[PDB]
Amino acid sequence: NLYFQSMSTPHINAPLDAFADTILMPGDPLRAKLIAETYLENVVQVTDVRGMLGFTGEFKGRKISVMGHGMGAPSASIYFHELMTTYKVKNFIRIGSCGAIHDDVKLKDLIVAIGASTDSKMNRIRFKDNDFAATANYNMLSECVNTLKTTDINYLVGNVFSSDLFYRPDEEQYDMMARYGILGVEMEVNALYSAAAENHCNAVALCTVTDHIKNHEHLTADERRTELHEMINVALDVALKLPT
Amino acid sequence: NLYFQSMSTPHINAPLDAFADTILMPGDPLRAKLIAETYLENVVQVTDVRGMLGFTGEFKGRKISVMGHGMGAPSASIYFHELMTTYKVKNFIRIGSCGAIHDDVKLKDLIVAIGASTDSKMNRIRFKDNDFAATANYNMLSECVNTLKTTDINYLVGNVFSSDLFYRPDEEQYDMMARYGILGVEMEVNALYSAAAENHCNAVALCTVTDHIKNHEHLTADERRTELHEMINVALDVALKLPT
Amino acid sequence: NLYFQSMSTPHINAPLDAFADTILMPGDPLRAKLIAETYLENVVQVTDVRGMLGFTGEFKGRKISVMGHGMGAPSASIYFHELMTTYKVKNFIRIGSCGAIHDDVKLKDLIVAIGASTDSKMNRIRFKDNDFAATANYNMLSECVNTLKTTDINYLVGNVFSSDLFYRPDEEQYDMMARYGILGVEMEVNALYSAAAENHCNAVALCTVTDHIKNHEHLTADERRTELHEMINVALDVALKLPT
Amino acid sequence: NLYFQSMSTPHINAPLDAFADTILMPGDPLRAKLIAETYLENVVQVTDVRGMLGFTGEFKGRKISVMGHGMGAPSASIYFHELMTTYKVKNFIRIGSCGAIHDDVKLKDLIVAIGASTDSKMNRIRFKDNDFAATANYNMLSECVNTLKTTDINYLVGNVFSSDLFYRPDEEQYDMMARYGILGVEMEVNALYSAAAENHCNAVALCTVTDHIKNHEHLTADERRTELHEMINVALDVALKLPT
Amino acid sequence: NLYFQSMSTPHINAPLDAFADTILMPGDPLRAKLIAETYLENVVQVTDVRGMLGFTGEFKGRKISVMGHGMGAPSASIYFHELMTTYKVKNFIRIGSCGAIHDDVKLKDLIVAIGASTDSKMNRIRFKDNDFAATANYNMLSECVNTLKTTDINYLVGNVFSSDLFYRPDEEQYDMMARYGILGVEMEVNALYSAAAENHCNAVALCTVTDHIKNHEHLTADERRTELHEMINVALDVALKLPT
Amino acid sequence: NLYFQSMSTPHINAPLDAFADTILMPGDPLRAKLIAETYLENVVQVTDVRGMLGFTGEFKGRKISVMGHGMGAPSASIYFHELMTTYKVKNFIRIGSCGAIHDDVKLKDLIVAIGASTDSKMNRIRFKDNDFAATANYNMLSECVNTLKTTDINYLVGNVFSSDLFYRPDEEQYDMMARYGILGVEMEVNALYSAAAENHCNAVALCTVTDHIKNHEHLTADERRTELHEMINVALDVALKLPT
Repeated sequence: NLYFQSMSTPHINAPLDAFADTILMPGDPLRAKLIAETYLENVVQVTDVRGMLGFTGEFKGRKISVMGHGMGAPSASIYFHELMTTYKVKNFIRIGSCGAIHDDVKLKDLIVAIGASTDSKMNRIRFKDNDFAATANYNMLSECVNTLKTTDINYLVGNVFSSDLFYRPDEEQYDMMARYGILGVEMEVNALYSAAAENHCNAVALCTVTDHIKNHEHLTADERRTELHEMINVALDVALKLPT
Repeated sequence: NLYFQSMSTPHINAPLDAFADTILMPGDPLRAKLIAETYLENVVQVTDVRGMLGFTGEFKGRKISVMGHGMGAPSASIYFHELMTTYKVKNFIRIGSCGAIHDDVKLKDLIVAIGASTDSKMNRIRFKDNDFAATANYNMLSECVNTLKTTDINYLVGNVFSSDLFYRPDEEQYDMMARYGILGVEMEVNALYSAAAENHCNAVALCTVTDHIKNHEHLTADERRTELHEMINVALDVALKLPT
Repeated sequence: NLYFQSMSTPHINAPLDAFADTILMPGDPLRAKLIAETYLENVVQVTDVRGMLGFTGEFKGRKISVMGHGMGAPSASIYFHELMTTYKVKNFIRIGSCGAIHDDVKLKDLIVAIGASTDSKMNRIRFKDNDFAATANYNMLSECVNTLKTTDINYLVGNVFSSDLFYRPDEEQYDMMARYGILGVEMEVNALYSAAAENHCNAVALCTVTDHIKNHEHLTADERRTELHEMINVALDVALKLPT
Repeated sequence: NLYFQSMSTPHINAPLDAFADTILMPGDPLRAKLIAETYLENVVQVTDVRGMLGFTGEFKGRKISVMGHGMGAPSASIYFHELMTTYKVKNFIRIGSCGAIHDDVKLKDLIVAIGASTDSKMNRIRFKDNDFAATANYNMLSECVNTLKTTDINYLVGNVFSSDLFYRPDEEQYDMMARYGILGVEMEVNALYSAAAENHCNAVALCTVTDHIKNHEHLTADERRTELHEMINVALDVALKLPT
Repeated sequence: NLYFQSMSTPHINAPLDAFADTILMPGDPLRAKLIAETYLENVVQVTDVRGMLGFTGEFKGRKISVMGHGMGAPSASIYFHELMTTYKVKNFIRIGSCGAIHDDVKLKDLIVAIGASTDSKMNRIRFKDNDFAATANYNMLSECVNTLKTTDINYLVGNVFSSDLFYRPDEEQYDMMARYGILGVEMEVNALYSAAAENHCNAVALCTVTDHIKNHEHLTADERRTELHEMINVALDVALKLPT
Repeated sequence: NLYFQSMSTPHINAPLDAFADTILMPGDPLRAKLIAETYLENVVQVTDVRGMLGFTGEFKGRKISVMGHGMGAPSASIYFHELMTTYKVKNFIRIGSCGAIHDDVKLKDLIVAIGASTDSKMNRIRFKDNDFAATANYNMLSECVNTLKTTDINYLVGNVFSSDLFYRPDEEQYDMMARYGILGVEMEVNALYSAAAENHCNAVALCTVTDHIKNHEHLTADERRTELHEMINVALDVALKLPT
């Protein structure tokens, strides 16, 4: 069975057995490396195509993977597709950052995304120009909240907006987003939840409020480190509670 | 203060104080009447404009309202808007029915809707042609699941599709919906969740699988009665657990 | 032939023979009841599912039906579909109300709708995203005008706008509608004319200007009663002139 | 007042007073010439920019104009705009041809267009992506039918589809058009009715069924001449009945 | 072979052999006539249906055709389709005019169109609602620039915007066009480049800046004559360099 | 001037002076590194945020940069925006790969992209839902062709399709693309050309045909190396010919 022994994907160079059932994914592959090296035991780097580093190790006796997805729906969707099909990964926790768009949401809040609005056309293309509701797996959402209830993290459970556009002419659309309940803006949650729906996989996303777009305030580099730690402690706790 | 003493809305003829903080809404105003008369104590019919009956009574010492919303997003949205603004209702439980579109979903399953896809243009109009994620309030979603865990009801927590179209030429779009995880098809959940987002209100929807569109099977009238009872016992239990 | 003897639809509980060839439909089922009880002889209530009351009686020796369609295109379309197929009703007169959007249109004007613009996606879905022209049956339109010429009613023959949205943030879109000739705004005319086109049925709509959105003026309750009477006298006169 | 004495438009080189209140417009400027020279007395050619010939003469003591509009909505709209503004023409009769798309419509039928569907984006651009109902002036529509009732012409009063596309890969969309009541396909009626709505002008369109797209049959050249004559006799009769 | 001996198209009445391999097309058929009569030897008028004049003659020993395409994408597309199929014309040079929308572009500049944006729906209809890039044939583009380098003409190589709308309410969209690099506005370049893509034909467009929409300035009639001459000298030079 | 001395962007950690006027960008940052280390002299790695490596060095006495842009329009657009604004880079050569969709295009062909179609919504969002023509800078396009004419590379100058979707259900849309002249499919050319239009920058893209989607054939790893070398020799030759 050489064809299968040597099987990989165009964007991942891991052998087929290399990933855990559960994966944590930030956008930044260097953050994936920092996470794996800091929190996991017996770590192996399993993929590095295009510098998109992925790792598998153990946490408290459970196999866990960590890998970058890159920026934006089209990049993220490629890795989600390949992981959910070829590599048979089941559970996905996006560990992200977002920008707040209203003073009621504060720097250092942790958003647990029930759903994700978007300005991508990808779902319209696949879904006959209907509005696709991109939502989290309930069990993973609930596990996140149950872990968070045991912490001092200020968290919010609601919707994000996943945009193709990092740069925009002005803040007018941001005010409209806030009017209709959007808690923060980022780029890959809608893609994760949509890919998970297609592939019968389970997904949730945590997004630290690292920047306040409306208030023009930003966490320091050190503050980002602190809040990353809070989010990873939560994510790993959730991973440990998922069935095997 | 006569103007306020006599205030009402064009589609609701209740005085301003007439509703509870929490309302159960089926599509059918006669079902609202059956529910109020069966389950509530000290019931008052508070509105009847256009035959769209609404009621307020008590259950286990808590004030509860029950009212019909009619069929389809544009009808339902009118009542949601008026209730969430003028009448200051906070919490909404849609108590609905849906059609299943895949053999994995069974007649008598109870769908707890995390989100709702749609084919309405209403959100595109209000949201600059972006994709609006219409999702449930987490706390109400979780309370539903926590109540359901104490029962023998077969329930599923996932997405519905809210269509403007009851009648369609064929089942092709239904197969696409199922491919991407849609559990059932109905008409008003997306509108409820979208109105709740606009108005900072809290909403969830329960939908009994009363019909299987793909399998061509249907609950009997008596079976519908049975499953209605299961859903109302759950909804009232959730209402009692909500803050006051 | 028991299956046919007992045939009905999910939203109408009338036997198959219960309706006339010609039906008058307001949105409000209680208005349908008022009309039937006031103007028709030998009246039978033939349907009451969801409180959506329908009636059949006689006027000047001709069988006439009257029934509510509910609010908005998706609700109205369901009843139109079921009436035009299962119950084989041929001729439809929507007897409605609308809001004016320019001072040239006056309270108490009666709009005879040649056509209906819309913001619904329903026609785009069925019509390959083309612009569907939703227009009246000429013979019924002409009969309306020929009856109206024998009265003192101030009437206008032109276009309405059928919206999914009763509530809007501001009057900007209303000014655009008026710029391009829209005479009034309501919710179900486009659906009626589109269903009639699909089903080879004949339709027209009369809409009393009961409210002036731009001028912020409204008919009194008594004035609404008066203008209803004028519209029903016209509609019944038209029904009597239609072929049998 | 030299600026006004010499005023014209970029696509019409007539002095400002040169047109009648009522204009007949075919697509083909050579047909406009044939019509003017055959039917009108005291004819003057008033414009010839780009070969788009226009004429003014008298019929039975009334001033009448005749001018080509060219092919397609963007060409036709330019001439309609300039005529309805600068030259203050009030009444417009498009005298056109169309292709039938169902065996129920016959070669030599004359379609009187109540409305016109389309695949142009022009109205969506001007009308906030709503569906604009492009319909005829009722009085002109009724005058057409009243004249036609005095003839042996087989006529139909209903909807046309105005397409940007003369050439299409196959007849699939044509079958959809017929399913929803479209009587014939042409290119400029929607533009005429939309321009007339914008400019408070009065318009109607007559379209001879000269070709049957579905049946693959075509009028001979001589037959086209015959049916042109029938349509012009009707159009001129209608023009004479319009107020001055 | 009488059927082929007598073959023509509904909008062109030329025999099948009547056109050259290379055609120059302005919008205005009278300009086509002026060009043919001024520059070509041994000229024959080969078509005149609807006044849309076309000609074939010789320039410096090469056969060249010249013909009008009319105004707007739907008119132009018909002639392009018929020429590129039935009449087997290979090379197309649109010789047009455009309006400038920014002070950096000057009256008398000659725009060589690499590409053409648009507001037509025609490509969306044919191309599954994707964005079709309508671009020039490289070899013809390069030949244009190589000829222009030998002149004193101020030329620019970039993008035009082909609109269905000659008349617009204001200049807001024009400022957006300029923000994103559009050099001038006209109506038929996108259609030419799209038809050429469909039919494996080779196309380029030259557009004289005859009007400055933003600056409100216009070439005189005599100046238009001068710049026409410059453009035709360039176009004919390019035609002579194309393979046979 | 410390604020400017220390200025950088959220996705690039280079000092402001670190880039050349001209940059070569593949998707893969490891390919950028291979290119810089193989072809450039005096190389400095100037940025490495998120592993998105960029470099500046010299080739034949000219400063040249090389940097990865990541996968897909939203990722690529971020780097293009930051380079074209903050870092004042003027000239951009995308050095990419694409998949062919028709047997007429061969493995190892080098496509020089005049334009790029797309299925992204990004341009529709910024451009009022018009069709934006995303095209190359003519001078850079011509320099590419003039260099290629001096080689044995089989090259084609035409259009690519830039998709958000790497994975699709079937090849139906690919056949439509080929019908209308698309030479290959990739993900970032449209974004590059659109960003360059916004920012008055100059761009071109070369895409090696490394895979044939329709024929199901693929270059070997060694063959990819060979064709990369051919493309870089061309790109550097073009960079040397650009003004300073």
